Amino acid sequence: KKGVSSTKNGRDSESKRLGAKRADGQFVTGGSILYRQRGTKIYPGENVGRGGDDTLFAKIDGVVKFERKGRDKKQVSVYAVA
Amino acid sequence: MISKIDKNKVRLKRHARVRTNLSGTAEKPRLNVYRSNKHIYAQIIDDNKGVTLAQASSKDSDIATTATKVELATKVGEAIAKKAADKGIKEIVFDRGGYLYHGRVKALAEAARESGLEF
Amino acid sequence: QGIHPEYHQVIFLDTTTNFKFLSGSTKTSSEMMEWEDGKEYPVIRLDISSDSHPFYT
Amino acid sequence: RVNVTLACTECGDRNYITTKNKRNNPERIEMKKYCPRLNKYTLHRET
Amino acid sequence: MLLPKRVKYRRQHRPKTTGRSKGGNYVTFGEFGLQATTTSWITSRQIESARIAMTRYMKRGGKVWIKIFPHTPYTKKPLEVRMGAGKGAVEGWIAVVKPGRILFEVAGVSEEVAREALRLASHKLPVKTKFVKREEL
Amino acid sequence: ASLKSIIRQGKQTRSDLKQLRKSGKVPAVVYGYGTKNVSVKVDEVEFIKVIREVGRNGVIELGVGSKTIKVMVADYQFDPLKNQITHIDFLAIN
Amino acid sequence: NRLKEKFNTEVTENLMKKFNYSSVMEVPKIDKIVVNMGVGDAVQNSKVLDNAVEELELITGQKPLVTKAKKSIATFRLREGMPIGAKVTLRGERMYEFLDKLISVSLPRVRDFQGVSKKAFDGRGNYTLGVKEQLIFPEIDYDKVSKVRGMDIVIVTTANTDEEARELLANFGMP
RNA sequence: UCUGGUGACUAUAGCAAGGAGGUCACACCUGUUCCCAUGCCGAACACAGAAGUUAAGCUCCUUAGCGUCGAUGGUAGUCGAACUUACGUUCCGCUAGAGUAGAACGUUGCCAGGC
RNA sequence: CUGGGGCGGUCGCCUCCUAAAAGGUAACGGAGGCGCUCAAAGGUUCCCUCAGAAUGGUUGGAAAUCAUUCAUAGAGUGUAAA
RNA sequence: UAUUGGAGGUAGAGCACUGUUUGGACGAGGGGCCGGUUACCGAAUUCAGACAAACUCCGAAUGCCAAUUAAUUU
Repeated sequence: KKGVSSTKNGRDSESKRLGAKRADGQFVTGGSILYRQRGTKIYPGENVGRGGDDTLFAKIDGVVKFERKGRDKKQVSVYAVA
Repeated sequence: MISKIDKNKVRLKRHARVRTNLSGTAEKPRLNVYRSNKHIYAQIIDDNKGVTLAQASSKDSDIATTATKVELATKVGEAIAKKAADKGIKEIVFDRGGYLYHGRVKALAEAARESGLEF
Repeated sequence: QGIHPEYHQVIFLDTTTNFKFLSGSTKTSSEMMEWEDGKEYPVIRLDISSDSHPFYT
Repeated sequence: RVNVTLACTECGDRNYITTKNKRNNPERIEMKKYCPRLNKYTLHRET
Repeated sequence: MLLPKRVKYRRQHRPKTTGRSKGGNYVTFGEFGLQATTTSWITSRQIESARIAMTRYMKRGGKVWIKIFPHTPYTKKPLEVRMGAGKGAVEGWIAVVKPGRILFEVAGVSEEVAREALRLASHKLPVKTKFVKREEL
Repeated sequence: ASLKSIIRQGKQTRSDLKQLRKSGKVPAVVYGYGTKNVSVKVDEVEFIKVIREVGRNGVIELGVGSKTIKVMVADYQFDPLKNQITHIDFLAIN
Repeated sequence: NRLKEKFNTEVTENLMKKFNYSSVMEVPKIDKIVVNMGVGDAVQNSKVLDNAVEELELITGQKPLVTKAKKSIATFRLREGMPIGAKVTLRGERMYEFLDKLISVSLPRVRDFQGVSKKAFDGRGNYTLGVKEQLIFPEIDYDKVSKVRGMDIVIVTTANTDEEARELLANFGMP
């Protein structure tokens, strides 16, 4: 088994299950996380809030819709009619 | 060499930075203020539909007269309050435009609170 | 402004043209309390600004 | 940096805990906080 | 055309050698040129060597442009070692060629001389080649 | 400068496009002022003769149906290995 | 106010037809002057800041401001935010009386040749002159001072470029 | 469509260059007595005014020089299949990016006075 | 644990790539950090915009400070990286 | 599976950023010298080229999440 040859990079962290958590078109209850992120890949929109961890959660019950903000950003919305 | 500017562009940069939380709904509409070198305007607007529900200005002949500008603001505020009470608007969100709440904008605000608008 | 120091438009009444069109913190005794110029010190007493230039001597 | 326990100068209760540096603040850090016994904001001190 | 003066990361995943030339498929600087028809990794010692051959023949007459630069480093493990224990150290610098890539350009010299020079370069080189002229029309 | 061309149809698959090229025919399109986006194909050997006859730029008569279109080459595609022309773009001046 | 009177009787008069302008709002007007002391090596000193702090509040009539260093510089000890220099801004009548009190004191002490200044510019209309405390003080003698520096000054004008700063150098000065 | 507010839209919306203009609205302006204005400036900010002035900010019109938008067709890649061990081949879908034509010197709700 | 043991290295956390455009994913694979710090580097209210570059200059090691038009942030964000 | 709606940055491309690079313009700094000239050399600024797991102005195929909903199955 070789001998003394050793490497200084065998370390990593535990991945965080970030990304999307709900899709366009499903009924989310209020509080449902829609998109765990870092920084702002998606800003909150209508009836959506920003956690301390940049998490996005619905304010109220309703359907979820991802949309465009300006030329190159995205927000999120929730609408209650159900 | 330096270039002087009109004070409105800067005003409307700060405007966008305050309109960020202040948005008029039907229940709680937004009262804007547009101060000119000689006049002051005011509109009650629901931003959820983009409709002005009431308006008043120092040019409006009912209010136009000879005063100290702070004094006609005290009249623009009073008028906006009346027009809103007719439509049924009690609670409003005062948007100070991008003007420091002081002098004229203050005068107008105080005047609307002293006449009815609950803000 | 605010706590700004003193500076007054004094009459620099020099013997060379009496160029009393200056100002300063030279709040000295008004030896010449004139009215055409400031009733202040003629703190300028002798100079060549109005008398001897290297170009216009 | 050291841990700190803040106690109600009225009640006496050690109600809160936090952290201070013993060189930057070499004193009993004092701060108004809620004594849930007295239902109010009394001054709290490190001890 | 030997080595990159500095690279950020020096032990890089080896290059893909499957597909077609991303670019450099035309004579831009020269009059006659030389493109490849297979793919191989071309090392710095081979480029240097094909160059000396080409330019000895032209007898310092006309100009040359090398179109391939050895960017990728490659590693080789030390001799008689077992599997594992890290990645080896850099042994040379390479630049992948794939069918189509022009490897050498020439100008300011007659056509037959250029063809002979590029021929002599082709044999010091590990990839099948082809003689080409400045595309026009 | 009197080249002709034949019209191709919708949905020419990969196989159809690659077979044309084996029969010595190159595919092309025309556009610009005075016409619409018509997709045509021309015989390669012939096109080359016209280009060496007129050069890079030339107000060329182009045969489509019955109408001749004053047209010049906007720009073109080539296969460096297996020397063969691939797609010609044409703009009309008129 | 003194040169302001001159302006509205002579500069407005002469400059208005020296170059053709339609309105009188198209006319070059001096806006202000920044009087930054510049930089003296107060790394081991902190007293010379006050020599200059008291110089400027006496030279002009207003307390100066010590703009500390922006970036951290080697050679001299200027760490991020080292206090150095002092820049006063003259906007109102003071711009005028102080300007006047400059031409009316320049010749005795400047000891200049052809004209006081020449092509000392930045190319766009500003002076960038640096006087080693020569003409500056009638009010207070060289006798009560200790350090030597060059007060840096430029010209803030509605004018366009230094070519125009020359025609407004015909404002009593010496081009 | 004027003119000034105030939403809405991926700059097709913008930058520049040129040309106009003031319909009393806008500015620039003119001052510090006041509320106020600071650190470091009446600049700004606030305020009190209107003698001025279209000069600029602004608005309207021109122009694709720049930025932006951008197909058709072809190409690369690739899902599936059938060959096959080739730095592969074929068939069938999907189908870029770059580039080319071109688009484009914005539309636009509401409110108030205009006409 | 270990491409047989031994010797050398490693062991828990965070970041990145490998990772095949959800998530996840291994090797003694490729790179780095952590075992803290801040009574303001926290809360809130009101204000303000940057690095560099030349048209440059009292200094000018060049660029210290100061000036002026461009600066899409090329700067800053207590620290590793995203 | 058919039809909508969406998150994400791989293949491919590209050089707008971090870099890595080959030729050609163009003026200039320490410096060949007397601050110097000219060569250059360290870059500024361009035009044409290219390279990338830990580059991205871009960006598929397919996978994945879900639907007012259909059709076939279990």
